[PDB]
Amino acid sequence: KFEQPRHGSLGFLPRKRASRQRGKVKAFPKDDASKPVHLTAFLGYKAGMTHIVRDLDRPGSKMHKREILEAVTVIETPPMVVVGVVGYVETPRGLRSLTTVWAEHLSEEVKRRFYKNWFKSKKKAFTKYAKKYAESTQSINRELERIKKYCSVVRVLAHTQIRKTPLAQKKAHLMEIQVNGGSVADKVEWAREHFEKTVDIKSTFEQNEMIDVIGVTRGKGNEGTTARWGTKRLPRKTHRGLRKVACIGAWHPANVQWTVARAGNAGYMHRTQLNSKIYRIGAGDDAKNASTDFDATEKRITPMGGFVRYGVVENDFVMLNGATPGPVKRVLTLRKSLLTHTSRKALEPVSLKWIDTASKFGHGRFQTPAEAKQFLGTLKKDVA
Amino acid sequence: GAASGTKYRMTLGLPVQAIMNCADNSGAKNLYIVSVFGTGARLNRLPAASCGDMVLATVKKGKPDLRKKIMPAIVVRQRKAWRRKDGVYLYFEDNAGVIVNPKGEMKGSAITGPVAKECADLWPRIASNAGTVV
Amino acid sequence: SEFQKVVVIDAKGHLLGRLASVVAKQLLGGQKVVVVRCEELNISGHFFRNKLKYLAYLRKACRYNPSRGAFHFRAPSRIFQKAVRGMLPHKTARGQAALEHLQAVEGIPPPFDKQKRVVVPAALRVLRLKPGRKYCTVGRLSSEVGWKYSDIVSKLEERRKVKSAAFYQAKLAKQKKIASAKAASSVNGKLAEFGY
RNA sequence: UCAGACACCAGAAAAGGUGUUAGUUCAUCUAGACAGCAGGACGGUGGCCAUGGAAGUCGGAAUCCGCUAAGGAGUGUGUAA
RNA sequence: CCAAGCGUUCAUAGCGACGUUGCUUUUUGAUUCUUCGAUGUCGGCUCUUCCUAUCAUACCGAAGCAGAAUUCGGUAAGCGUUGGAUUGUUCACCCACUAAUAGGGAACGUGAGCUGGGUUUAGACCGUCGUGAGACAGGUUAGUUUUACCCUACUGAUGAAGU
RNA sequence: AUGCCGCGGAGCUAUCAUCUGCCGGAUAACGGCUGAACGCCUCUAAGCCAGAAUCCGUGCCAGAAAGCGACGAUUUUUUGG
Ligand SMILES: [Mg+2]
Ligand SMILES: [Mg+2]
Ligand SMILES: [Mg+2]
Repeated sequence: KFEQPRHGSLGFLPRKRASRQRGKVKAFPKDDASKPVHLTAFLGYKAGMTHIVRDLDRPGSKMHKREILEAVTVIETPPMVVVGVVGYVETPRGLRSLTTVWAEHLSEEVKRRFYKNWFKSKKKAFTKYAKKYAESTQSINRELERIKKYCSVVRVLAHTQIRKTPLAQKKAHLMEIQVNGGSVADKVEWAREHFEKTVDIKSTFEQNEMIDVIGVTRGKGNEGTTARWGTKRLPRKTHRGLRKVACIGAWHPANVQWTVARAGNAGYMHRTQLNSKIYRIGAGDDAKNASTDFDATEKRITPMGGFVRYGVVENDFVMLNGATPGPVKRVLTLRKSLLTHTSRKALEPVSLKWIDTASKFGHGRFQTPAEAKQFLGTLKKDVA
Repeated sequence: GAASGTKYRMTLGLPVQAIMNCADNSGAKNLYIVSVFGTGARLNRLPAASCGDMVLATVKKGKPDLRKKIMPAIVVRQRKAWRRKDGVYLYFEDNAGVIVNPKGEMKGSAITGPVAKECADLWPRIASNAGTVV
Repeated sequence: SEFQKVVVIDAKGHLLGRLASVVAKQLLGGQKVVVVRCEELNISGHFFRNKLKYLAYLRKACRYNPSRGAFHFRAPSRIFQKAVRGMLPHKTARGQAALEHLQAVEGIPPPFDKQKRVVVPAALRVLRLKPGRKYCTVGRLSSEVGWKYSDIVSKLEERRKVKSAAFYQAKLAKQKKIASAKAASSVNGKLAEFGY
């Protein structure tokens, strides 16, 4: 009596710690053979958040042709390197990996992924495989041919160039990225040609595209039911504590039910958030990364003082609208959308008017070093 | 409902039992919020109002004729800061409303003090009697 | 009089429970059994009634922890395996060992498509069901309760049938040459007087 | 689309079913049964009150003759009646 | 189920007596089979789940121009079912909002979960009763709410290897 | 026993802040098609469509610690392999 909806979703169970950190693509987009060959996912690094001003183009809206302010998330996306290919055969027990073909040479950062102590090891990871590649170059072609004959699904092995980021970790992140497009033979040919080659973010995604972001959320440790599940605080008078659930079950079933809120792990969980819109695909080689057609000031996408706990973004980046799972510097998986988008909100072209680059280490008031120097004039340190 | 269109979500500042100034010359001074129109169902949650919202109120201080009865009113100012779609967080010095009939027509004829833009766009009778808007 | 080590049964066209009871008894006698093409099994009764029976089965879950609950397998060979397990004393070692001597599969995977496949006449639909009695196929029931592999099994079965037809054609030709060289033999007369 | 499955016993009723099977009665039946079915359905009479018109085919009260295979003051379609 | 009838006219649009066949009861009662070397006792709060006898939401059917309003009518419990004044309360009525403010079960769900307003018979006052000690289809006020460190369950956390 | 007051980065946090939250299949009620029996009629007799917030899936979470696959390197000139 006095009904209320249950607290939290039974679809996100169990609330254990994720068995991974990277962020796993659970489902790739349906393959269309009529399209050209392309990648369906990319790996980036969460650099930080800022906000933009843009003019809204939404007829029928009170804010049509008016300025809106929006929080955005900046993900640093240097080009990934294709290092291999995996073929999967359709079977009555699911997809099965038939075989995996690697590039002749693998860089050190990807080879660090195969070790817990790369430095102390003998660095013997693909040394015998590499010799096979340069003996006759015939077992490589045979393995690729078998993927063409069998293997309805083809995925490239691609790794990040984490050394180009300011991260202290040297071990690169490696993932299977499904190749969608025309024909299994063309997938394998495309993959072989990209061995040891870079694929960059603008060849995967485009401006205004709607994508999904997959990552592991911020760790929270344990939490009681009040914060883990949102249960009501018990009264001040409650003996033996109030941050709990008063009644965790009836008589009969003489057992605690799985649907009752319990204290436990409250973070570090795997989530795929849908419908993040790409507001900008920045280029790491141009000094007007954060400039607009209305803000001509030559500035890049790094706030004053650098991204807090990240550093300077010197590579390509994406400027998704809103929030993403996980903390600054966690690797995030960007995936092509499984849905079709025809709504006006999804289809509207996005043209930014201004990107904030003030310090996020406080109440920063200057967008650029030059603006700070002009407003304040000269200081005791500036003169000498 | 059927004011002039729609209103964006605004931080609610005036729950039930809140008392706000009467910003009009209807003879009232002390609107006491009893209910908020459009409030759905949520256990233990108090109905609460923001600027532009129609509420039901009683008059606690003012002309004896206006008291002891429930009347509609519109919130025109609030102290809790809310966020405009252009990213501005704004707030007023006080909480005020004006007595209206269900259609939204003002019982009084003049409004003292500023009036929120959200209230003005929704209710043209309030906009006609408003002085400075925002 | 079938005491062979392993028998492979083509489940196509057999009635679920009647085949299940025969197989279960054979397992308890120490026979290794392979049941192939479990998607082609039949159950008597119209489709809707049999679908409702599985849906009622799917409701039965442990109230306080469904991960303990009855585990409802959707694939056709798992539906058959459940029928066989119910006819074995599976909570004893003897029943468990009997159940482990069964291998039920969808389609005809590569170990068994080059082996002889037999049928069980006591369980054949055409012999047991009156004509005009409605019946359903297990593969269709499975596909509407969550089984995902109707299409890949069907495609692989068409490919297997093409190869088997080629194998059969080659064997037909070889047997014809042997039979011609047999009926022309002079020793046929003395074999006739013996019934051969 | 809730089958049923064995005494005690662990549920059941009234009443119903173009369910299904099987059997009974009145009786239309080579004097041409039913459905399919071609037809006819004369005049008194447009029966008395009813009314702007109401001739069966919108109402009140009543149900007859000569002949014929066939005729009753009527089932209607539509008709401004 | 029956059909005398209301329903200008049509016995069953919607109403529908006398009878008759069933379901349920959360009603006290009936009984006394379990418990008197002891199963904590109302309500509220909190929290979960189940049933459908459907208030709202989805799709359908019938009566008459639409417009609606009723039969929520038939499927259907997926998803909702509120804020207050009061009642110790259950119930209930009232002010409102709301798409709507449906009814039930879970040891009359839920006290090593709380709270303790109810009950709470030790202190005390009153009314009626009693010669009195004292009593009560009553009223009133004050009155200690213990323990998990075991097993399981549940929530999270590690983890051996013959293959 | 943080003496008190203003501001206070970082972090944490707010329905006091911002972001994001699909479409496939089978059905129920109920409605049509081909068509009978009961020579006509009629959604039913077999069947074929259409059809609900229903059900089952894809999608999302876990991942069998006794379900599984692909791949890499295999104690190094001591000693083990
Ligand atoms: Mg206490
Ligand atoms: Mg900051
Ligand atoms: Mg409450």
